[PDB]
Amino acid sequence: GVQVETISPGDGRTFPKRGQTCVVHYTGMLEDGKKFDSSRDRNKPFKFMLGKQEVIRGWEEGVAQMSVGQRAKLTISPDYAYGATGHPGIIPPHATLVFDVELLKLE
Amino acid sequence: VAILWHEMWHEGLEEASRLYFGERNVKGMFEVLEPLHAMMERGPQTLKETSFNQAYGRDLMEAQEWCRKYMKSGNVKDLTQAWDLYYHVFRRIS
Ligand SMILES: CCO[C@H]1C[C@@H]2CC[C@@H](C)[C@@](O)(O2)C(=O)C(=O)N2CCCC[C@H]2C(=O)O[C@H]([C@H](C)C[C@@H]2CC[C@@H](O)[C@H](OC)C2)CC(=O)[C@H](C)/C=C(\C)[C@@H](O)[C@@H](OC)C(=O)[C@H](C)C[C@H](C)/C=C/C=C/C=C/1C
Repeated sequence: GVQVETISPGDGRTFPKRGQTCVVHYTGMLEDGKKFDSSRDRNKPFKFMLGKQEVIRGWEEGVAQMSVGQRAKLTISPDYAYGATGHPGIIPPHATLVFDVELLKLE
Repeated sequence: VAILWHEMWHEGLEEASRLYFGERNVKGMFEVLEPLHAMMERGPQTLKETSFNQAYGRDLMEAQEWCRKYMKSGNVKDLTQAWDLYYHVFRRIS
């Protein structure tokens, strides 16, 4: 599935609802720590609407159980991410992904 | 048919990103995008096409260039640079 490990706690009550827009900062890396993408390198947050299949399942289920302010470590199985095909040239086949993602606010 | 450039690029980009990101279809991605870039090439004929062009014209032309570079290089990195610009214009059109 996806494992969620807390780095810094959120307020414990403000969670995202389906259809809400989640504003996050993320740094993504392969399980060996090789970074492939980071919103912090760009200084601008990432937005996506929850429960719309805009993002991979691991993000949908992982971020859903985070509360505002919380910085967590998402360990995502290839099943909840890019699968056997992966993403050609970027993410290899059958890759477990690790995202450092902080839920900044809900809109 | 008659279509606003605002609307044409919105649905066009949604389609292209579905095909590339969702279905791994880069050939199909080129199919939907090329017509929209061709329309821009003949140039604005209304006030609404003129204002759209003034706002988003440079970004779209630059994105087409990164697609063009991908074509020669094989560097998937060049396609992502195109989509960075496409995402940018999309989220302003919305
Ligand atoms: C600069 C290049 O940057 C890319 C993102 C890169 C690509 C490669 C990835 C290593 C990565 O580096 O992200 C990455 O770190 C990462 O894996 N992410 C991005 C951050 C959120 C988690 C995950 C992800 O789900 O990406 C996903 C993943 C790649 C594809 C998803 C996966 C779930 C599927 O359900 C869906 O099927 C279609 C496609 C990409 C996105 O988050 C973007 C925003 C969203 C989409 C493309 C689709 O939802 C699309 O649907 C038609 C839309 O509705 C969008 C809004 C329409 C507009 C026009 C498209 C804009 C394109 C934006 C593209 C970018 C910013």
